[PDB]
Amino acid sequence: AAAIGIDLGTTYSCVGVFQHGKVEIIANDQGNRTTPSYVAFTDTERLIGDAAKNQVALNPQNTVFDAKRLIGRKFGDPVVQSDMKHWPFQVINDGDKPKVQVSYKGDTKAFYPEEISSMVLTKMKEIAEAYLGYPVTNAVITVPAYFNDSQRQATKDAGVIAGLNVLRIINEPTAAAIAYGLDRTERNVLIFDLGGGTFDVSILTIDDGIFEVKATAGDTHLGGEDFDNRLVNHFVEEFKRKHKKDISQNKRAVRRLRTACERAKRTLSSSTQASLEIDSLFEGIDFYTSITRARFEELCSDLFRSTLEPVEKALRDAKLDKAQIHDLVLVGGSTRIPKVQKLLQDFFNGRDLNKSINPDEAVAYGAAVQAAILM
Ligand SMILES: Nc1ncnc2c1ncn2[C@@H]1O[C@H](COP(=O)(O)OP(=O)(O)O)[C@@H](O)[C@H]1O
Ligand SMILES: [Ca+2]
Ligand SMILES: [Ca+2]
Repeated sequence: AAAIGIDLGTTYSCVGVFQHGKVEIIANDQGNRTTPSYVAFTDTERLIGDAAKNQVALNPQNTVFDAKRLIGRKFGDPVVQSDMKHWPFQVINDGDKPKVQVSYKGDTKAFYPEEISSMVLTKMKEIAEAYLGYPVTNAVITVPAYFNDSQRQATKDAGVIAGLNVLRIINEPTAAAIAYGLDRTERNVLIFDLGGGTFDVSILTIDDGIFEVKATAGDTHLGGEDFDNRLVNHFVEEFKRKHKKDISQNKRAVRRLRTACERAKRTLSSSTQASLEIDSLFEGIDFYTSITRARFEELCSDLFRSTLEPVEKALRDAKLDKAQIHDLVLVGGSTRIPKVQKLLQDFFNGRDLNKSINPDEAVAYGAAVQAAILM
């Protein structure tokens, strides 16, 4: 029986299996090679992944996400108290431990972060089992390099609740390096990891297969969703101009526009323009418009440039110059943005980016390789 590698990401998760010298990144029931880190509770069902995220506009109070921001933290942790303002779902205190409180089948229920994450891991486990055709019992799960003992244990506990023997908890940047075979080489590797909600820069030194985390930098609240937000605000103003109506206080309309903006953003990574066509956005008014890559880049120019500041800090903390970095590794779904690739490459004076592996799959890819080694 094959062991699996799971990237348990802030906003998306990804599962891979290493068989016959190569990694299969496993598509879910909807054909998606990543799955939202989302759990929704309704009057009749518990939804996980695509089904959960797809009804977020309908059911905001009972659609749980960002469990990774809570996992292994105390309720009184300043990060928890600060983050609670970003969430439409209720977080309560159960003996200095945070629980997400929701309505499920007409009853008030509360879940520990590792319980929510266990449901995401169960989905990823089931996705792998559908592909392999037998039950999976062994997994490597990845965490950020800066995760403490509490956050690592809570992540492992999520795995155990999901019915997995957790072979090892390994660092996300290390998994990304393993995906590119950089573990087999001192080599200095910079991991540039821009996801949906978080930006992580890591400098690893690899010496005879041994990894040392020399520096970690970034922004725990900078991600692709910030770029979506810049598009949302742009189109809210456009709708005001054309229809003399403010949609900003209609939560459903804003969430539906946000979904359309995220889809348009993805198109702008491969095309120089994208069409944004929403039926009945507000008071039965259809919103059919477009966005150029250039305008998108203008709207996010400051946010894109800000990604180089943690790169500068990481190099300074690692006591390394640009030329002393041997390999640049692009990971996280947001690194598909051409302007982000340009900024990093230009900063490193034309150096190649390791980007041949789907950036939102590289961490799961490496986890799958390491899972097979440990088996
Ligand atoms: N082609 C693309 N162009 C731009 N952004 C993309 C593209 N594909 C995915 N993304 C973005 O990647 C982010 C998710 O990154 P991922 O690493 O999968 O998740 P996580 O947030 O869990 O780290 C989202 O903001 C999504 O919009
Ligand atoms: Ca943000
Ligand atoms: Ca990611």
